[PDB]
Amino acid sequence: GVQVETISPGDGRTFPKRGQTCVVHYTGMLEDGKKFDSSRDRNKPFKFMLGKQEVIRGWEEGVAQMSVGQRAKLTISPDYAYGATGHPGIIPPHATLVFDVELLKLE
Amino acid sequence: VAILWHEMWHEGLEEASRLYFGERNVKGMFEVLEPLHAMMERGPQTLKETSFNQAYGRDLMEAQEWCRKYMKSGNVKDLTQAWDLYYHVFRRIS
Ligand SMILES: CCO[C@H]1C[C@@H]2CC[C@@H](C)[C@@](O)(O2)C(=O)C(=O)N2CCCC[C@H]2C(=O)O[C@H]([C@H](C)C[C@@H]2CC[C@@H](O)[C@H](OC)C2)CC(=O)[C@H](C)/C=C(\C)[C@@H](O)[C@@H](OC)C(=O)[C@H](C)C[C@H](C)/C=C/C=C/C=C/1C
Repeated sequence: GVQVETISPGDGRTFPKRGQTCVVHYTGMLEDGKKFDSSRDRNKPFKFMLGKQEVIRGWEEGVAQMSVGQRAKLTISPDYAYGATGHPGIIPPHATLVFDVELLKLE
Repeated sequence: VAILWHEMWHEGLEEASRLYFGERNVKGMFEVLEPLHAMMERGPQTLKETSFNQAYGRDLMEAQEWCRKYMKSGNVKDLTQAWDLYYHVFRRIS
């Protein structure tokens, strides 16, 4: 599935609802720590609407159980991410992904 | 048919990103995008096409260039640079 490990706690009550827009900062890396993408390198947050299949399942289920302010470590199985095909040239086949993602606010 | 450039690029980009990101279809991605870039090439004929062009014209032309570079290089990195610009214009059109 996806494992969620807390780095810094959120307020414990403000969670995202389906259809809400989640504003996050993320740094993504392969399980060996090789970074492939980071919103912090760009200084601008990432937005996506929850429960719309805009993002991979691991993000949908992982971020859903985070509360505002919380910085967590998402360990995502290839099943909840890019699968056997992966993403050609970027993410290899059958890759477990690790995202450092902080839920900044809900809109 | 008659279509606003605002609307044409919105649905066009949604389609292209579905095909590339969702279905791994880069050939199909080129199919939907090329017509929209061709329309821009003949140039604005209304006030609404003129204002759209003034706002988003440079970004779209630059994105087409990164697609063009991908074509020669094989560097998937060049396609992502195109989509960075496409995402940018999309989220302003919305
Ligand atoms: C600069 C290049 O940057 C890319 C993102 C890169 C690509 C490669 C990835 C290593 C990565 O580096 O992200 C990455 O770190 C990462 O894996 N992410 C991005 C951050 C959120 C988690 C995950 C992800 O789900 O990406 C996903 C993943 C790649 C594809 C998803 C996966 C779930 C599927 O359900 C869906 O099927 C279609 C496609 C990409 C996105 O988050 C973007 C925003 C969203 C989409 C493309 C689709 O939802 C699309 O649907 C038609 C839309 O509705 C969008 C809004 C329409 C507009 C026009 C498209 C804009 C394109 C934006 C593209 C970018 C910013």
